[PDB]
Amino acid sequence: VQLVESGGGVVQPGRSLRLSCAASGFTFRTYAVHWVRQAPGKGPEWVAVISYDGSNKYYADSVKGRFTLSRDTSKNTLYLQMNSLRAEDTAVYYCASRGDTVAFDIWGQGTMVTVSSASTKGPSVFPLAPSSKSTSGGTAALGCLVKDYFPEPVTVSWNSGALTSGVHTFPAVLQSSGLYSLSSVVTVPSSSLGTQTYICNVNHKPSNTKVDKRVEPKS
Amino acid sequence: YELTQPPSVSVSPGQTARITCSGDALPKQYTYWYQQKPGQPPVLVIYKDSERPSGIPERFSGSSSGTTVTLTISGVQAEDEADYYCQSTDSSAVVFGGGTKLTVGQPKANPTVTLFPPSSEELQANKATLVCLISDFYPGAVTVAWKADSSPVKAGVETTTPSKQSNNKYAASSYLSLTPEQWKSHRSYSCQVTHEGSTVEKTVAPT
Amino acid sequence: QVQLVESGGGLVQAGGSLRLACIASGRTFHSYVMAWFRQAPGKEREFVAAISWSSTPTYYGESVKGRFTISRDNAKNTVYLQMNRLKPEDTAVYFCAADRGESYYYTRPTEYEFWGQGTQVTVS
Amino acid sequence: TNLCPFDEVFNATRFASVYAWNRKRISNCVADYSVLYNFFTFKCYGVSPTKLNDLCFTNVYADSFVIRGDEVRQIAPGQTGNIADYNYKLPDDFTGCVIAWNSNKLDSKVSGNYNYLYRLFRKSNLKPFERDISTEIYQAGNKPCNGVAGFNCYFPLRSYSFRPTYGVGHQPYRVVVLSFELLHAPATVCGK
Repeated sequence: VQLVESGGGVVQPGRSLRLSCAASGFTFRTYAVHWVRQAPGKGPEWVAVISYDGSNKYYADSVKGRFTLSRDTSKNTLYLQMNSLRAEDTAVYYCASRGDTVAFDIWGQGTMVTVSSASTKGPSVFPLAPSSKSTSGGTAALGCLVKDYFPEPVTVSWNSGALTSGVHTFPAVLQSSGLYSLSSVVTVPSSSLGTQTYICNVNHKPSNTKVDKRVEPKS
Repeated sequence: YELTQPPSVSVSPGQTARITCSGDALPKQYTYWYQQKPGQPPVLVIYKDSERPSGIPERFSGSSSGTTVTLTISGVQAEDEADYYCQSTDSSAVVFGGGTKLTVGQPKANPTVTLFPPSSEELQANKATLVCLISDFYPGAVTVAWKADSSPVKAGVETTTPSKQSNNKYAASSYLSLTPEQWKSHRSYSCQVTHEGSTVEKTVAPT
Repeated sequence: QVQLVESGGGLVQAGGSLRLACIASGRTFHSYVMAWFRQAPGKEREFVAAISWSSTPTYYGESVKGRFTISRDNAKNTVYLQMNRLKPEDTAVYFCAADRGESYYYTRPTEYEFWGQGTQVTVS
Repeated sequence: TNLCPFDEVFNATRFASVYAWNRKRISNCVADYSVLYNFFTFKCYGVSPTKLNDLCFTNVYADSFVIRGDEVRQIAPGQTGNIADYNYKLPDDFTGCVIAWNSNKLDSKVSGNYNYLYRLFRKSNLKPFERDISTEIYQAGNKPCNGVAGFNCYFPLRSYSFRPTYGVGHQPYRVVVLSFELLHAPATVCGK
């Protein structure tokens, strides 16, 4: 049994979206159909179900009067009209068939719906001033904070590609503002802080922002 | 109504993995378990507490004891590494647990923690971000707590999921947003990272 | 479930006679086609005789035709097999059988749902 | 001098599912019972085959469907089971004959012939000669299903999935049940 979801993507709050599930390998005209979602970091949540003919539909209080489930047995496709989407609706939506043994039977791979709004914005770039990493090792960690940008990704290098050893660029955090931040750190000999210059090179092409930040050993 | 399962379990290859799921309605409700690998839909691996779908390896089993059900994988294989979700229902007018990451390769390693204060230029911009960078930990699960002086602070904290590094250990980062006035009015702030029941703390102070 | 018990078997001299009887459980004996099969060692169950509900089609295996008479007494839940002019080749276990249906293929064991355990007839 | 349409029933290229069993009404015709009734499962009830050519009936009903081999024993009066209780029930005083033959060369596919269906769940037993083609979601619990395939709410029909590699107990068998009715009315179906 094959369940291919589609129609998942970005959508701003208050807007609408229409998902589609394309069933194959069984008489989709006799079975009942499900919609299930799972928000990031959360547990499973049943959304809606439809009968064999599309006559009877049942929803969940979290989506009642805001979602609508329908089907087209000629096209063997299942629909979920999502009107007035909030940020709580950001989840991986699965469609599901009807097969048990004595209710879940088969799940699709799932499409992801992201309810956001944030607009393109170049990063602010701040120094992460050198700090003792391993005292016994004689190393320091220094870096750049690449703050408040959208969308991902950003590219970071050090010293225009001349400094590659000991670099760790961390995955970005998504803040509640809808903007991303990341950090890139290099571990270097502490003795080098007065003599070698360290510059992070940040490129955020969606905003045409390309900046270089010198990270001095100072507060 | 909620089902509770641990966020993470690790086992070595060949050992028996156990994942529990607890809930007040489990005594007279059946439980179900799903496996989910990256990029894929969930797959049913146990139903009705202890029955196994016919295509699932027989090393998967399930058991019930009152308000806790357990998914057991005997002789665990590398391919069993996945997220596992328990599922049931409430006892009135469907619920999933929060998921357990099961990791199935090297010695345990405590996190290296580096905490950075806000820069002068960010303070000039009327902002302040503390940056707690957490690296080289294994297994790949940590919790982060922040403190303003000795007091817990929860507002303004954003923490990433852990991500695997090229050395098969893990990294994460946590950011605390403050006003410049908050930053300057405390003697210090701290980031405390708990891994495998042991805590690593770093502290910074205004200049 | 109908139970069937044969009696009247045992040892008899060639040219002699035996009346096998078979009694059924139940109060719907009239609804059953009743049959006799036999099995000599090393052979399959061979059809001997059958009698329809009314008694009115009777059937016989080739090798017993003329020598054996099947009859039924519905008041006694009993089918009888009168075996005359017995030959050594008649030595076998004789099985009572019953079915609601009368088969076109009345010689097939698979057309009879209910079977007795059988009784030995030996002709010397 | 119309001839009874028995060829159309036995030699049909496609048979019906047992839950939606087909019936052909046969009346006002001459039938060669003896010539058409001579590896076939053949059981008659309440009437003898060698006597059908001498009897006239009001109507002769020809029921045809497909089950698996282990279920042919249920197509009989006073039988219980999924087929007898939920698909095709014969009365206790049934007057007629049942015919069945192995159709593994016709109704079984390599990839599985899921076209033939049977009813698995039903609230009560079928009355004699009852045909239930309803496919409403069966309620096995307390909560109303409302056409939702879920826990204690299952679809009442399943597939036989006839594959040639199955055993004889799971191979398809085409069944033809001939009912011989003699009420008032005139007797028109006479054997010859």
